[PDB]
Amino acid sequence: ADLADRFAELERRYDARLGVYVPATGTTAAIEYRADERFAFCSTFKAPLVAAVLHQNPLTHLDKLITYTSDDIRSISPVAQQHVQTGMTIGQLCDAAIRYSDGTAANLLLADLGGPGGGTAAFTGYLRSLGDTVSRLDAEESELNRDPPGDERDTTTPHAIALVLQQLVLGNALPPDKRALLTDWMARNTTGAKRIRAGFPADWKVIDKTGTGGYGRANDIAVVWSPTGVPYVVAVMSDRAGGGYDAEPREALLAEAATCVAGVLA
Repeated sequence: ADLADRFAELERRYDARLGVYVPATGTTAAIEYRADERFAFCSTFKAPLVAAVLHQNPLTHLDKLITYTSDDIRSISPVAQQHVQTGMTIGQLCDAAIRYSDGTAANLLLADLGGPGGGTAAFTGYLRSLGDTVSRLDAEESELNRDPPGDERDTTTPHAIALVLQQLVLGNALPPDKRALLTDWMARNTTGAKRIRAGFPADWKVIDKTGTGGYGRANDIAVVWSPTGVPYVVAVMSDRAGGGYDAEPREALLAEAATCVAGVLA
């Protein structure tokens, strides 16, 4: 059989474009479907963003209090908009940016990295340092990404983001103490239950970071561990460019793609 045929059937059933990459391992072949096509990051960048902040600072930095105002609340910010009067530490911002996909938290972390484009250049440079020549972040988050499909800004590929996540969570891009923080925040994400997690059996561990936007955009990037403790990186991206800027994102597409992947890996 050919797994690519089954992904193609998902595209036709959901009226969508689907991108998948699972890196090869010591025991398995790579899974790749539109893996070198660009898809919007949406909030999936927030996981490597936290890595960038961890990489460039001692862990004492997580205690630094960041203050901000109600006028700094941009895009969907479930945590930050409750803490305007207190502020939030860098560690709390990392937590919110991953686990609640918090936009303001991410924008404050980008500012913490520094420089032109409100930290977006610095973030892209971090990805370049991990061997990613493809991905780019170009703007702070002011809304969920509903920019036209033709705009390359704020895009990655399943292949590129998967290999970034591989190095961050499973490789040696971060020292163990920093790696643990990233892993735990993704492990306790609150936004991903209906995506990759929904396609893997309950005895597999799943850690993830979602993204969702206009033009039917729905993404999930994950690391999964089998019931015997073998890890795999799974990146699934999707959009519906022909359905208009307000095309509905389909979490179920990601869940079914992940089920297809689990069938290969189990």
